Amino acid sequence: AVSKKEVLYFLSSKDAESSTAVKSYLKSLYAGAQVEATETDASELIAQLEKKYLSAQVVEPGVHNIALPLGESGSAPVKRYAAELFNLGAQAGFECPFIEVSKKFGQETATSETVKDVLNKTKSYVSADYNAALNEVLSSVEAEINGPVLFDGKTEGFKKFAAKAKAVAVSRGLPADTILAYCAGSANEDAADKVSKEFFTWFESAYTADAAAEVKAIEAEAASILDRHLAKPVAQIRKEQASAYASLLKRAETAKGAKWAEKYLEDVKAVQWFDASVAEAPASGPKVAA
Amino acid sequence: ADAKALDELRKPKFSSKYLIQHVSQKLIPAVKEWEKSYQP
Amino acid sequence: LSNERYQLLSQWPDFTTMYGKDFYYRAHPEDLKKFYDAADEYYKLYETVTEFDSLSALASQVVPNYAARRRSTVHPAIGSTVADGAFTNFLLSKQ
Amino acid sequence: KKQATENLMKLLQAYKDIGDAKSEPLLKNHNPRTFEDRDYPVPDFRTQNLKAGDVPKFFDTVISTRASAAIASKDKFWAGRKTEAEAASAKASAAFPRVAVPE
Repeated sequence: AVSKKEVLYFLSSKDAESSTAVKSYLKSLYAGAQVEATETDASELIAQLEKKYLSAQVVEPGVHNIALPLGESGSAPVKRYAAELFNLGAQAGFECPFIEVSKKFGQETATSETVKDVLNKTKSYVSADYNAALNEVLSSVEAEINGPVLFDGKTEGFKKFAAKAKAVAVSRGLPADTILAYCAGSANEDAADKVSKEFFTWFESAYTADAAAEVKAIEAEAASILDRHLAKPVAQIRKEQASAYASLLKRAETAKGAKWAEKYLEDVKAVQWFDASVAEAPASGPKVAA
Repeated sequence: ADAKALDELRKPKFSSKYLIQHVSQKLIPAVKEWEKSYQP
Repeated sequence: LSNERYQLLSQWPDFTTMYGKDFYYRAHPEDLKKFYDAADEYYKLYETVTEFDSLSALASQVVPNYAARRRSTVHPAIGSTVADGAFTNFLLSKQ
Repeated sequence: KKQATENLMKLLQAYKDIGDAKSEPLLKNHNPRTFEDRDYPVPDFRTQNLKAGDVPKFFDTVISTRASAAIASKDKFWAGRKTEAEAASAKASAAFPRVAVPE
């Protein structure tokens, strides 16, 4: 059963095993069961850890339900794949990726006075091809002041760095004037409309190029896994795979009583139903209850 | 036997979801007993 | 992908047209060992490219590393180009 | 590997053309008896100072030297036949039928 904080996370979720846990919970509440009071407890560090591990139970069956657009031509399979992961972010409680990674910046650098310590605590989230181009330009503005460039904004020594880092950001290809004019806004709704149409033209060309770089790495991983496997004789392949299949079954049979190992071996019985339901009618496929 | 369902057949099979649940069922109740008992 | 490799085993020359004994005895005895080894090699390549029941276990070597990259603590759909372009909103604004 | 197999099949065609041009027998050059010199000066055991048990070991090393010199003369034929066919497999046709695989 679910712990009533999982089932609040699975309401806007749309995978199968989470909706049938919701639907049997809503069928219990139709038969007069009391909805248990959700906890007004679990302080700021424990609340961010439950949100970390309940979002990952919405993301994990959702990622396995998104077909990769491997070996497709065009942007719309890559835009479908990116839109399904956007919607998986919203179903799991994430915001927009722009609003969720900039929250990661301002959280990791809450205590930063100099921008060299910004550029070292946001190292995991910024590309090293871009972290280096902001560190080389930093040491030139460090050469003009011969004092550490501050994370102040009011400082004029930062204002000449922010005009040099804007020259770096346009060199990568990303419009730093359009990005800044979106998250700041404007007064009228007509001049803010044209900059949102120009941010979302960058943003869609941004997240497509992250999805397409993810597809081009799965395509390159699968093509090197296959070409290594096609160089084996077929007798080696069948026993390398039967050794890997049997070792991975035994790890789920060593684990007794665990919920994951009970569900692992129950899905092995559901794959063998799929192979057996196809053998009865192969022009029809698997037989669904209809 | 035959003809399972549709909502039984829409489940992704070898996802984690239950290692993530088994970890959070043994990390969240084990860390509430860390902040309630914490002095440096 | 296994089709693109099978399509170039479709273009292999029919070596069994040179199996007769008028090719056995005209040929150098070491260029006939190589010819009979290049025919045994094609059956090694062809019997493994048509092992299509092994492609399902090869797909499970791609899944778990992909699925862990989607369990990002930031977002499932995050990438470098978005997180770089959202650094200039963070850096080129005031503090 | 497809080009190595086309090179081997073009070589094995070049062996068959320059053998059928010379109209030579099939088993002649693979038989090392045909490269044996029967007009060899055939050493006399009566001029080699053999003792009592030494004559059959003299006969074996006159035979095995003459069989090895016929085998090594067969190898010198085929090493010269190879370069005659390696230089005609280069200027060749390579119109071979393909292996029937299902489409």
